[PDB]
Amino acid sequence: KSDVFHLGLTKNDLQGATLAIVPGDPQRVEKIAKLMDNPVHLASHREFTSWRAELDGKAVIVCSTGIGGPSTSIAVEELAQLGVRTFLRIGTTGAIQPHINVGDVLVTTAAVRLDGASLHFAPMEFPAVADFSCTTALVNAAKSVGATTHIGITASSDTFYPGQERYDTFSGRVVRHFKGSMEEWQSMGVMNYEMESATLLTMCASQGLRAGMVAGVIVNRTQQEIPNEETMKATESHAVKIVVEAARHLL
Amino acid sequence: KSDVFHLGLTKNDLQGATLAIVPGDPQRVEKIAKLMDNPVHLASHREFTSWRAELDGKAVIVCSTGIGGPSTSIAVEELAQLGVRTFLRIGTTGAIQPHINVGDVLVTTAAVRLDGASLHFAPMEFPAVADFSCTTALVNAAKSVGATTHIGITASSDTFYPGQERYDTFSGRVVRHFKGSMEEWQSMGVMNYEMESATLLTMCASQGLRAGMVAGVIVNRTQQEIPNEETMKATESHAVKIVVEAARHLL
Amino acid sequence: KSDVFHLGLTKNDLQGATLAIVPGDPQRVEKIAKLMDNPVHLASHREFTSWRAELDGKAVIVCSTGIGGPSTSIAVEELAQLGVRTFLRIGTTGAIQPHINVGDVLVTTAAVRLDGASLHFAPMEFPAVADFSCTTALVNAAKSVGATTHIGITASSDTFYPGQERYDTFSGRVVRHFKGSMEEWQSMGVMNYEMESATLLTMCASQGLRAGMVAGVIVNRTQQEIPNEETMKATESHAVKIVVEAARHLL
Amino acid sequence: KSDVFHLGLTKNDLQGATLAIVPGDPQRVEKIAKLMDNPVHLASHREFTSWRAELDGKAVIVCSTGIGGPSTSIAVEELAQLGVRTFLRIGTTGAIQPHINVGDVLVTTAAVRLDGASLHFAPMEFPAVADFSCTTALVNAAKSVGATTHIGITASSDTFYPGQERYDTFSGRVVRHFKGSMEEWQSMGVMNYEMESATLLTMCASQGLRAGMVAGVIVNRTQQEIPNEETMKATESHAVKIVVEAARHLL
Amino acid sequence: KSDVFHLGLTKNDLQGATLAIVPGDPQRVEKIAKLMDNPVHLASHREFTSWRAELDGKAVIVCSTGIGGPSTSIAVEELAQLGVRTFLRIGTTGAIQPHINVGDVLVTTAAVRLDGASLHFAPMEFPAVADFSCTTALVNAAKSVGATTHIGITASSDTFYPGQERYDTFSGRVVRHFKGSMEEWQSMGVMNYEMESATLLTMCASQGLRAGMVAGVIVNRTQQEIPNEETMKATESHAVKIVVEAARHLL
Amino acid sequence: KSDVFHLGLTKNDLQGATLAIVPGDPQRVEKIAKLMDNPVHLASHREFTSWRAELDGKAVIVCSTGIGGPSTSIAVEELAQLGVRTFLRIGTTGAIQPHINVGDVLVTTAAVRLDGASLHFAPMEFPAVADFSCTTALVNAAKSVGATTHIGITASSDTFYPGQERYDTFSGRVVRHFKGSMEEWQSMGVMNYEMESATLLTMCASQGLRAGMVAGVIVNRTQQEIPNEETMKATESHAVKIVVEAARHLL
Ligand code: NA
Ligand code: NA
Ligand code: NA
Repeated sequence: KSDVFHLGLTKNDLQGATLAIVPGDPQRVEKIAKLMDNPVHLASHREFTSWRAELDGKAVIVCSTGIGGPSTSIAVEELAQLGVRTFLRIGTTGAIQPHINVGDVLVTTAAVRLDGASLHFAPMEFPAVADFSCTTALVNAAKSVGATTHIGITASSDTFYPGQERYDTFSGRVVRHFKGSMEEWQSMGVMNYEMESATLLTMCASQGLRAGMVAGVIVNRTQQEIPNEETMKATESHAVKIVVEAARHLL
Repeated sequence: KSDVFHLGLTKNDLQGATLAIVPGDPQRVEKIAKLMDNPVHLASHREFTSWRAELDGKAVIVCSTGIGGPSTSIAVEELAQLGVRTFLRIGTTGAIQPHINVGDVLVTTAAVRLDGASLHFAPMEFPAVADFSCTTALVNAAKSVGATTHIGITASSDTFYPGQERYDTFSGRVVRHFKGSMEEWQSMGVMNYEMESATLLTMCASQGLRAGMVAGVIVNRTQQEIPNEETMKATESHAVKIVVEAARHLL
Repeated sequence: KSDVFHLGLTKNDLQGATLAIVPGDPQRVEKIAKLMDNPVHLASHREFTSWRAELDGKAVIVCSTGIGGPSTSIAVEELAQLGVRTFLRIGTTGAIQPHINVGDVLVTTAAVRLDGASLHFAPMEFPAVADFSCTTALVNAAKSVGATTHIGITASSDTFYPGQERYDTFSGRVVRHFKGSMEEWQSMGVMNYEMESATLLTMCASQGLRAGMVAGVIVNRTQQEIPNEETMKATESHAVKIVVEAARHLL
Repeated sequence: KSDVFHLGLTKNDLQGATLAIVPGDPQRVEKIAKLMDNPVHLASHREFTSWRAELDGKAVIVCSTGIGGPSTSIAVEELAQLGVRTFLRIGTTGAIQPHINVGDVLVTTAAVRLDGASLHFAPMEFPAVADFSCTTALVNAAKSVGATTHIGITASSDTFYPGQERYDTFSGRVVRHFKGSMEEWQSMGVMNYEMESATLLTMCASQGLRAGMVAGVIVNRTQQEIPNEETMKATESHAVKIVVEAARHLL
Repeated sequence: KSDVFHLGLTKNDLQGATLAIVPGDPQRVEKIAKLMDNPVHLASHREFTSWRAELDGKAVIVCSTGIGGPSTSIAVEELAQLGVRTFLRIGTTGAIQPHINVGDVLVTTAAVRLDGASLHFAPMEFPAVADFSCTTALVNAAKSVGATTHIGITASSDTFYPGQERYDTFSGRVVRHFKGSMEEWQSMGVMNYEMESATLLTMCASQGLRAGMVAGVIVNRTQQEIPNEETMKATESHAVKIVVEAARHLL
Repeated sequence: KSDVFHLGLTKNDLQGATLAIVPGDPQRVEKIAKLMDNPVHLASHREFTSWRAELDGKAVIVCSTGIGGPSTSIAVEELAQLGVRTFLRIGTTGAIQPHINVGDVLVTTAAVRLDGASLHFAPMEFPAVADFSCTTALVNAAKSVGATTHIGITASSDTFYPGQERYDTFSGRVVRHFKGSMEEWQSMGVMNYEMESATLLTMCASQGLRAGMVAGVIVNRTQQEIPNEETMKATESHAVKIVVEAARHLL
């Protein structure tokens, strides 16, 4: 029935699309697609929800990755088999630097590889670096909408707790090599934690594919406030506008 | 609001459940729950679909993990915060040993850690070993229903493609350290590949939680046939019967 | 003269034995063999003392390994060349968990690989896991004699000091990566330290051989008492009875 | 006496300079400085030759690093202590990709860390990534002068010979882990080999300093010609023009 | 009771000895001691047989280590607690270089660390280097008795079989990282394989103790002959003469 | 023009020299050469300044290496291609042990490999050990001039700051794995820090070349005094006299 093992998609479903916008949450896919022209639901299998839309007369696919490098690596590989050559990740994120504020935009140049899947594509010495054209388009798009933008390194963790040094957990334990790790990243100028960029960027950079990542800040762990639903929604829309505007320049 | 960050659940949702059956696919959760009494949909957030049911008068939770260690680690942590102390994984898998046949059942004693998330809980030297009571219950459940059972080691990979040495891919490339790795695992008596057990077993064994894993064989890489959809579903149902029967003896 | 390089044994010496009981101390071999029928000294070369005996009419070999993975690996390989397929380690051990008491029995499901020899058989990601049939027989045997039994993970160290974080030593120094390591293992639920299981279990699990391990607790490092010779002898005999009873079910 | 241990410079020597152009060869520093206004020799200590010049009315420093990460790390640290916040490396290089031609220009987004000094600033997981403003300035400068430009990843090696898989050597030997490594990098889209960028980029990105790198192609390993001395000098001058032009936009 | 946990010795047993000759085989200790004055049996516990003797009027101890780093580490620590500051290892070995002949003598300057126990004392970067006074004494002793001597590096392996690339074994398997390793060592000028020097040398060099090692060649892997038992014994005696003569100059 | 890529030397320039004295500083080369007969400047390219001189009627080359393993590895390789088989490093160094005084001489038996270039010749397990004949000649030469000599291990770092745990720096930061590292080395008996020996010794020991290293102590970090220029010059000359005297015995 399907041309790929997981996504439940055919080559025909994409209608010639060579660019994908890849959020983490399957529920965010519809919201992104409906910003563009003629949006249509393609398929929903497991954590992979896909919509097609049109941007300046060209087909674009929006496809969820799920949380983490493993599911991300499946989505990227199978979209590549369906003709996608450019991948733009859109997210919402915390920040770990005092100068980054809620509502700010982060463009990731490269990731600290605290994942496992990146290693299935390149050894650790290989940089988890974003594509220059993608990063440039994201920076320009953020500037065009008047965003407060920070450009730099993101720590990409296979866990959303220990790996991000969270202690309000079931065991309250963080393994030795991750204990004190957040302070290390902070001292090295790392902007934030997320969970997919190390895999996404390493995979694409070693596979002849283009990848970039943008994210809107919803919380800062050095000045931690409970996020407001109104502000989070606005920040999400702000970041989505940027990723779509960047995509217009990468078609 | 929910009591946890990702699962969209409250403590009350579980109604006292301390055991979880944890498949990968959100769309497979309902079918497992309906083997038991009073199956009820709890939540569907991102790749995490959860249903409550009753087994021998005791509340049990069935919750999907999504694909890979990262999302699995989130599901296990948040279920633990909601009172789950026992985790049984059920899946379907491809075998890498000639003596294992399609329709056979695999009980995993421990995993080869080809993931990243396990390292966030214990250093590599720590064994990704299953809980003995869980393993025993699974073995007993398998032999009680007349299964052909293999007990042993599973290779647990952060990728579906290069980490399992698949070459029919976009790039056709497999990185040096994974090239020839399948033959290595075969030579050491490893039964199969899957994508979540290294994280699940390492996390639970180091956090005072009990975990086990069972899987039905749908393909054998050494004598590779295209699986019949009917046979796949039958083997899936067979493995699900075993995981539920095992759960009865762990309550 | 001999069929093997180290053990000083011939195929004929074993009289068809396919199961070995493997203690560490050459002096313990006679005591174990004499619990069974028709015991006879076979050979004593270096740290390798071997006796043959009969269990339910079947020949069984008891052979010392010496201290550590290297000598253990030699004993296992050369016994395998002499037809041994099942190896049961019997020991006396300390414990590092408050709930484990002197006189209790520990059955090891898998080992933390703090050795070097295991790596000569499999990379670190491979689990140092015991054979399920062997572990099952040991657990059943312990239950049959009314033992207080703990089942779980053992830390297996190439040293009996630094690697076990002992400071009352010549230098009083423990290298950085082992400093604070005991607390790490304790927090992860590890039962005890010993010095051979990482090699034994990794080697057997990767070589198509069956291995299990049982040990009697003589000291607890969280509530450390000087052991009494009377109690140590009783605990040794208690554990030996278990390993022989388990062996009866694995012939 | 000097204000620093190796460079033989005082704070006053820089006359307010906060940007450095950092070539490898001490004997190449003068030629770069004389592109700009009022070029003056500052010091020549060991492999560190430094000249001051003025670019658009702002003092700039040109300082050699010597060959390799170790001497580079000294130059960067001591220049930082003297007020330098931006570091632009200029070099000439051999390409390892068929599409890259002699006379082409390479802008490095990030480096494969085949060095040792980068590890003294950040663990291997940290990306050896260039500063985005620096990279942008270099790309813009390259296209402004009509260069044929390639943007991407560079392999940065602690050796000229075995680490770059050269076999026409004294021993003719290349150690196992580097044997076949060039093919690996080529398969991942790595552009070229050089010897300083892993250290330079990792150090700067983790120390709150900005760094970029540009290089002129003098040979291609896949279509290897003996370079013409005239062409080498012309390509060198072309790359130097680009680094200086980029510097104008970073002041 | 004894003053140490394993050796079964008291401080008084050594009668002031501060130098130990440490062979592997317990059954070889007596023969070494009887080269010297008033040889007396001290203890035989597990693989640790110890004899006292007098050399030029000074008490010396000969104590077996057993096979491998783990038991060696125990013997060295406990002898150190009993006042031993100098450790000289004597063994017999197989060479891996064409120019080294049966009956030749090898003095080890340092070891390739293919063991686990050395890591319990120093990280891998630390050299497994012999004490210069010990090495000098051994070299001088060798040339004083008309030996054909080779001075250099020894590969020290935690296994006799796979770690030394032996394939005539039960499984016939050698794990990937050790497959082809012998050729690697040969290419780097490594003289031979043995099983204890990495632990012995690393431990002593990091604990303020002096260590050296000498061995007689009984076989050459590149020109492999079955050793004659007479020749083996003669070469053993020759090496023992050298270790004792060296000891005279270290008192 | 030149027979090698970097040094700017021909085979004829060396006039049959097979021994090189290799200081770090290009400015020190003239001073060393002029201690011998008929000194002549050969070439000066980048950090590589070379002089030829005559010692007991035999040609010897003095050639600078620059700072660090990478430039050292180039100098050693290209000198080897020009017929040099013996390399003697001469330096001035700090010390990290309380018993070592300013003006003392250090002879290095082996290095702690805190570099990157050594790995391009041998894996980490391989010892960075000096040649016995070279070390012997240096020790004898130091004794002949009445030096206070310490013989042992040197920590060889790719950086002159962080890697040597210096905090009076631009960032004041030392990466986690180097934080507290100096105390570790001190506790293990390491004499001093320098920056070239790990590469030099590993490279030579694995390439069939002979290498030794001697250095004069100018500062002690446990009792840190500002060095006097008079004393530093005397110590430099003292060490140079030793390296030349040692060279006389290695021709
Ligand atoms: Na997922
Ligand atoms: Na240099
Ligand atoms: Na032993």
